[PDB]
Amino acid sequence: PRGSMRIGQYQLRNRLIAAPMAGITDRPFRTLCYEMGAGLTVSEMMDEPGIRTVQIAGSDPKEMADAARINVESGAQIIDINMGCPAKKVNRKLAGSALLQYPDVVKSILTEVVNAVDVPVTLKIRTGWAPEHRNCEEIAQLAEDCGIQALTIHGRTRACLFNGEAEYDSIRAVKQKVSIPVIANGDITDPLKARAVLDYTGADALMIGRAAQGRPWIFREIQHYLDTGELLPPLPLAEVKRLLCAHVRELHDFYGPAKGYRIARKHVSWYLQEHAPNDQFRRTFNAIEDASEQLEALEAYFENFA
Ligand SMILES: Cc1cc2nc3c(=O)[nH]c(=O)nc-3n(C[C@H](O)[C@H](O)[C@H](O)COP(=O)(O)O)c2cc1C
Repeated sequence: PRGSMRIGQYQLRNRLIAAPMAGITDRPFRTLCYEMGAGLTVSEMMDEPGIRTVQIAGSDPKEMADAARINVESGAQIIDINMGCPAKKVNRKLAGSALLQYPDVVKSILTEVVNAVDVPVTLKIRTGWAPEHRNCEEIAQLAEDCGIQALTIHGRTRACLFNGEAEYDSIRAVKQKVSIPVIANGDITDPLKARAVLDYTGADALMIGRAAQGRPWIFREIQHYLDTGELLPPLPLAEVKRLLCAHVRELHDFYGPAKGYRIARKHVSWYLQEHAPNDQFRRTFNAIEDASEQLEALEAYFENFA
């Protein structure tokens, strides 16, 4: 790392960011990601792990600037701007990558949010609105001019949704044009892909989303390879059990055993969706309606491999 990764005055411990994911990234999950190797975790706008990064979404420059102010007063150290989501509505208005079609609304939101807070302001985007409309370099150059201190690019256009494959050509081109740190994002699913994307794009950091849902330990696995060129062995079934059971217990404190078992069901189904999707345990665990039974059924499944 050439002097590590830095967002303003903040130097990150590593070049691995846990992607913001509305509904998924709760305080328990983000904390688990950070404990598992994430250099930074991003949360939703209205006592967190590492540097407190809160992402704001919306379409009105003034409303955006207020959300930035309210969340900094609430403890946010870094404010991020969502200009990436492909079907995001905020206060009934089209936000996210919808904003990428209009560089004038982009210019206005970035200017207003940057001069509202005395905190580093970052931007999360997409290639453009459609494959014919990739304005990636334009939006990156403008973000830098508005005072943005880091830029994340998911390698898909708004139209792409979650289809096909992410591309790193746009990311590579932006990094060569812009002076601010660029974060590569989209389909970074293992350490080898991560190294390949970092090498091709020349990016300052990597952002991983969906691959952390059923494998939160992927952050240390990717960091280890980037650092040493050596792979960490797969986490044995006993260590997985310890981590998943310590997490479901934490999900029974936060929100209580009433709403908790419902969340622990979500977070366990992500692990199950990745390590055993067409399984007998998946259907039976989702049927459970008691918090103590969930922990009992969880250690029952992991003991069959012992
Ligand atoms: C369920 C879900 C929720 C998401 N929510 C947000 C969000 O609130 N803000 C945002 O910028 N991106 C959001 N994303 C985009 C992720 O950051 C996205 O997965 C990442 O940008 C690229 O894909 P990856 O998971 O392969 O890294 C979301 C994605 C998913 C699948």
